[PDB]
Amino acid sequence: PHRYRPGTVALREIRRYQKSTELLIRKLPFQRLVREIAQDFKTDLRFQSSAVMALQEASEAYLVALFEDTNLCAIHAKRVTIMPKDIQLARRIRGER
Amino acid sequence: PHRYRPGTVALREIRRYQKSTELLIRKLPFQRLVREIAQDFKTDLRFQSSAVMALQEASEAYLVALFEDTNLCAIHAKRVTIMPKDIQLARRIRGER
Amino acid sequence: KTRKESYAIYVYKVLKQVHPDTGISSKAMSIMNSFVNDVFERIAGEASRLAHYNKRSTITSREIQTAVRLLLPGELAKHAVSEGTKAVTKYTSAK
Amino acid sequence: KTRKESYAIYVYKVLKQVHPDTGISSKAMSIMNSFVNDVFERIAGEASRLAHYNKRSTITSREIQTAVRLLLPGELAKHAVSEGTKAVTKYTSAK
Amino acid sequence: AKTRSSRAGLQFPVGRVHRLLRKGNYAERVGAGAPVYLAAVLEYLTAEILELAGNAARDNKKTRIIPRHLQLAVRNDEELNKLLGRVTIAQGGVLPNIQSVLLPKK
Amino acid sequence: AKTRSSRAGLQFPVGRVHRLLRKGNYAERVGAGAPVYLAAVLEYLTAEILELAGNAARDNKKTRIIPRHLQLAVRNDEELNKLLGRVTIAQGGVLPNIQSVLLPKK
Amino acid sequence: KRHRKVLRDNIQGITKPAIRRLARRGGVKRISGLIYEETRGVLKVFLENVIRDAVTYTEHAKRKTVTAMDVVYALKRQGRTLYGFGG
Amino acid sequence: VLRDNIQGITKPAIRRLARRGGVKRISGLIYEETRGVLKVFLENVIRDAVTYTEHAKRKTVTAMDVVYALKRQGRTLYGFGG
DNA sequence: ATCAATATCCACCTGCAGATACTACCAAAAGTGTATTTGGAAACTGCTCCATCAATTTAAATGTTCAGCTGAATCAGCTGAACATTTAAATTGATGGAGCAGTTTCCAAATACACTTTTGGTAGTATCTGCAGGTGGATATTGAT
DNA sequence: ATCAATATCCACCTGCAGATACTACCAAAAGTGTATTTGGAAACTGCTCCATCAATTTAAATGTTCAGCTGATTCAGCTGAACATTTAAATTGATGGAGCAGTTTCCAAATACACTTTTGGTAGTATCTGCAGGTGGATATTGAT
Ligand SMILES: [Cl-]
Ligand SMILES: [Cl-]
Ligand SMILES: [Cl-]
Ligand SMILES: [Cl-]
Ligand SMILES: [Mn+2]
Ligand SMILES: [Mn+2]
Ligand SMILES: [Mn+2]
Ligand SMILES: [Mn+2]
Ligand SMILES: [Mn+2]
Ligand SMILES: [Mn+2]
Ligand SMILES: [Mn+2]
Ligand SMILES: [Mn+2]
Ligand SMILES: [Mn+2]
Ligand SMILES: [Mn+2]
Ligand SMILES: [Mn+2]
Ligand SMILES: [Mn+2]
Ligand SMILES: [Mn+2]
Ligand SMILES: [Mn+2]
Ligand SMILES: [Mn+2]
Ligand SMILES: [Mn+2]
Ligand SMILES: [Mn+2]
Repeated sequence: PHRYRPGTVALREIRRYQKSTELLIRKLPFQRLVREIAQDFKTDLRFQSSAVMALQEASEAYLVALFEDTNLCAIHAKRVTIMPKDIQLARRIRGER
Repeated sequence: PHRYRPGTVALREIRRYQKSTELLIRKLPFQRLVREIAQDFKTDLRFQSSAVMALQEASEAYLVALFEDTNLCAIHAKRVTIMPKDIQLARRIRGER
Repeated sequence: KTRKESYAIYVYKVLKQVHPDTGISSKAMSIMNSFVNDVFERIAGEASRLAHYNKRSTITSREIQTAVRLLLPGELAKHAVSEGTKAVTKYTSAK
Repeated sequence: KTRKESYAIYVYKVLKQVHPDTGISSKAMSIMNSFVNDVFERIAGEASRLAHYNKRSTITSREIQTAVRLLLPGELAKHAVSEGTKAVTKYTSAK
Repeated sequence: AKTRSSRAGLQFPVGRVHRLLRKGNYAERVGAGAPVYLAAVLEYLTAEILELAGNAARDNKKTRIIPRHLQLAVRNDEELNKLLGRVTIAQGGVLPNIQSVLLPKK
Repeated sequence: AKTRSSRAGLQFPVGRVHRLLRKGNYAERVGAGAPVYLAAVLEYLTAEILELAGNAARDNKKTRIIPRHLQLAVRNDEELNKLLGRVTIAQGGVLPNIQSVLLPKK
Repeated sequence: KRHRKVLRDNIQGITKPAIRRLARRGGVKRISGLIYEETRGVLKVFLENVIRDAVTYTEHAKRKTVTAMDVVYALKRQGRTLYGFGG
Repeated sequence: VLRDNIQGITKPAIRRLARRGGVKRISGLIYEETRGVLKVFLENVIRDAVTYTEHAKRKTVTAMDVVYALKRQGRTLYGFGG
């Protein structure tokens, strides 16, 4: 059988998703998360379905650009693997923590 | 002929400058820089004294805070010495680059 | 010659209540004056948006209150709201 | 029966000037409508503060012009200033 | 019976812009040239993005501009990228960009 | 002839706050209680900072609050630090803080 | 309604491959095992902050439905302006 | 003995700022890097301050011009009016 | 450099979700036209506070000597990638029911506006006083041996 | 360990830069009296948003194998820290004049209000088309050998 070497399929994935624009998290799970969190603030809320889509577009863009910053933090440490400490440096320099 | 180890006088300066609040660039050289830069936007400008001081408080606050982030970047790479690449990383994550 | 208005006297009044034997430098007072103006502007601007978002012509204490909750961190908001309400109740119940 | 205005029809005219054979999706148009509203509020916001700072009660094309220079980066500021000045000059003399 | 936009030579609505400047409570008074100047700026900015976005569509063999083309327009242009530096364009994706060290071999 | 500040039980000027809200173009109309409410909040936050700043003066063996004491007050407090996270206090300095990896090997 | 459902642990509905796809779009080649829980915690913080402000606009308007505009205004408040949803 | 105005921001002064920022050890290349960063910072803020001055038809940059410029740059400064 | 496995590119074709097209349309604005009110540009000016320059205190530059940090090199242990197969969730497109926004019309309560009196707040000016910085002496930290 | 070089600490002292306090206007509050303007209340009926279930589609989880990345370890060379000595620049305190800011003027321009006209939005079907998502098959790229 044929096998791609570790890193080859990952690079293929980067090209593919950097080329496309669809949301990468399934819709129903993200919607339950939004509902749960918001229920904890205020019971008996409804959501316009576009309110949830707006939250998902914002959330994914937030996370994509945080991973870019995290990636730069890993590479700064002479690694290719992102670690929680890369995310934490990124958020600290951003003034999020 | 007594002599302090590399780093002992550095640590002492840190404690010394973290305790005080005085501006750390001399006033005149800063004033000249400000005037030189303003001249490229509009010629023959005057400056209120407190305007130069405002610019200096701001610029010095900016650089101190950037030096903190830069230090966290050097430390992230397992170093104790700040390099231009640390400044550059700090600025890129801040969205200044 | 022109009058230059400032929160200085009221900041000083409040300082006397809180630390009767403590004074304050010129520069610190100027800092406190920027603080009050900045916070005024932030709260007023948010209250303004809220009114416009809701097609209302008036900034009422309710817009202020929601503005305080959007802008102030948790516990700060809680005590600010209760001070705000306290002062409004006191003021209305005044003959 | 509800009414809601947008800049859609004007965005489409401009599009027809620059790319006669190119359409635009409804989601793209929505982005363009947010874009215009966002830049309107930013310029008008800057123009507001600018007037306040100078004790003016009037927002004139001179405030709009300074707000454009504060807000827009270099080359876009230069060209937006011309187009604005040009449209004001023409508006005065056409009438 | 002339529109102020046609008088000013603009496609963007001068009357509308004047009214929005009134309703937004930006100042007590709004001068007559204010909404002409601002309408002109808004029109110029949308012409600038639509030109680049139409080109991006063409580079991708499409007659219809989608948000992806809008985002390629913005992020490939230094000045528009800075103007919209804190703005998220829904369904825009990102620019292709893989760091050097991540590529294989040496 | 009694001030609205005294009526509301405040040190901060409800009258001045009212004026500043009118002439600030925040909205067409301003309700009676808005300035009372806003004055109260402003007074409250002033008291909060002055308390802690006063305390920092005390610990440093001083009776006059300077900018340094304001900075110490604000930045040693999680909530004030957050509200003023993008503010610079002139002549404030910084908090003493040395990263532990920089400390000599005890 | 014959009842009402109880929401628990919905954050785990954000799977490891979904998080991996987001990292790929972000340009990430290799991912440590602990990233997935770290990211879940960052996303939860982000949503709490934005949902909190959106719900505040909703309540202020005396509504029981969170609108897209409530979310848009909340995102703008946080310097996360979003285009394509009504402002 | 010419030398540009930027070089008037000396190595020792930059060293001091780094110390307040908690820095122990400093590479030789930092000093030029820092001068470059300060120049960009000053350009960005001064341009805006001069823009307020010109708008007010003044020949003097006021502290308020600088304060306003800092604010709109997201660097609010307290202690200088406003 | 050679083969083959598996991915990728690009080509044409074709149903249709979504976009362009009227047609009525109507109405909510935008425009037009006097009639009233005023903001701020202008010009004149007085006097703060800004720039220039000639007095001392303070710092920067420079050379030299070496401690110890950074970067290179090497490698083993094991984490995280690739991928086949199994297992689970989401998606899609029904349908129905209630619960809530949303358009509409009433005036009672609220805030604007105007004008008249009566301060609290400010600038000026006149005292008071925290504490910066200097000195002395005791003892702590650091680093050599 | 001891021994000494230097940094750091505390107590006390004192004159003066920078506080507080006292005063005399008066701009702007507060009061007082009509003059609009508003945004629930109550009563609409009418969609979106929520729920459920079945059929179909897409993704997640798991098991297994091992490539290659991370982090540990070790070390030597170079570069930045420390510091003495040499050199330069900044700080300070002293004086004309630019120009900011204060005042008074008036007309060009902005508000107001009241008919008159038109362009923008949507609603109802009407018509149509760019392209997603399905097919080719020719053209790469990767990795085993
Ligand atoms: Cl980690
Ligand atoms: Cl470097
Ligand atoms: Cl109110
Ligand atoms: Cl104008
Ligand atoms: Mn819950
Ligand atoms: Mn039950
Ligand atoms: Mn006037
Ligand atoms: Mn190393
Ligand atoms: Mn493993
Ligand atoms: Mn009095
Ligand atoms: Mn002392
Ligand atoms: Mn001594
Ligand atoms: Mn002692
Ligand atoms: Mn004095
Ligand atoms: Mn060696
Ligand atoms: Mn070596
Ligand atoms: Mn060297
Ligand atoms: Mn003159
Ligand atoms: Mn029409
Ligand atoms: Mn296709
Ligand atoms: Mn095929």
